[PDB]
Amino acid sequence: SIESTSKSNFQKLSRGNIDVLKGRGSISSTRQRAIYPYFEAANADEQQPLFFYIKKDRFDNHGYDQYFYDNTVGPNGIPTLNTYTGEIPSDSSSLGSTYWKKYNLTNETSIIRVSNSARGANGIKIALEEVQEGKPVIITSGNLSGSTTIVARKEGYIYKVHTGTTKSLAGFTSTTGVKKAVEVLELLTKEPIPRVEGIMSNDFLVDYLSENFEDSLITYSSSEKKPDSQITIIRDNVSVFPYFLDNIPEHGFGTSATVLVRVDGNVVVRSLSESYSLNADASEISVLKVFSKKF
Repeated sequence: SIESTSKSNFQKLSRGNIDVLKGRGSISSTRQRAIYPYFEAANADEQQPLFFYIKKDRFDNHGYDQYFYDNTVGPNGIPTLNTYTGEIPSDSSSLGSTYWKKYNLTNETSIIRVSNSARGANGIKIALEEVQEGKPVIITSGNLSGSTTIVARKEGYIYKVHTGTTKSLAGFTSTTGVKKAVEVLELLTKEPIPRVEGIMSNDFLVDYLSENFEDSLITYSSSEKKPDSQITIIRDNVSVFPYFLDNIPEHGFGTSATVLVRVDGNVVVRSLSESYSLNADASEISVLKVFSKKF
């Protein structure tokens, strides 16, 4: 039953088994319920004038943050960063969600959804030690349709940044989007005055992450039509996963979910990125590529 399966899903998750997320699509909901772990968040959005935001505050129940919100979508907009519990991982606000609209992970699972901002990046910083045994945490990126997510670890903290644009600014994500992501990472790493003035590209992102974090994973769209998006350099401490690859899937989406779970006293961190194809009516999904990584 939905109930027994959901309980089983939770038990696996609570033991650090990320297979519970494989091939089941995206976890994405606009719901907002307070969760137990403290985490900091930041935003760097490319509008005129430029905008920056650092939040060292908790997200309460029923109450979006207007600076992590987009009024351009739907009859009343949607949050770009929100927290909620696992009784309902995904809702009708998500198209790449199938399995998660039917089954759940119980209300004992805490979820942090980090989407990109209108023209920039949103990011969070969470200490591994904040995680409690029996209370798994999942940082989800929602449905990726061209945006880039970054998961990185540095001195006991996990950083997750999602950058992109909700408008059709061709080439934005692989250039300005990288600038916004680096600025957010700088803001989250104790640099109140970030100074990124060089040439931006996904390669710059790789180099930056290699130099400033212990290990990282970039989930992005690689296209020959937008060559700034193509990574050409290699760094031992930076993994990359092109969920979109030159008009492939022609119709689909990517996912990026990172789980932090304390198993027998030890906090385990695992990240999973997948690429899916969608049918004409977007009613069914098919997994095409997967990247699994332990941090």
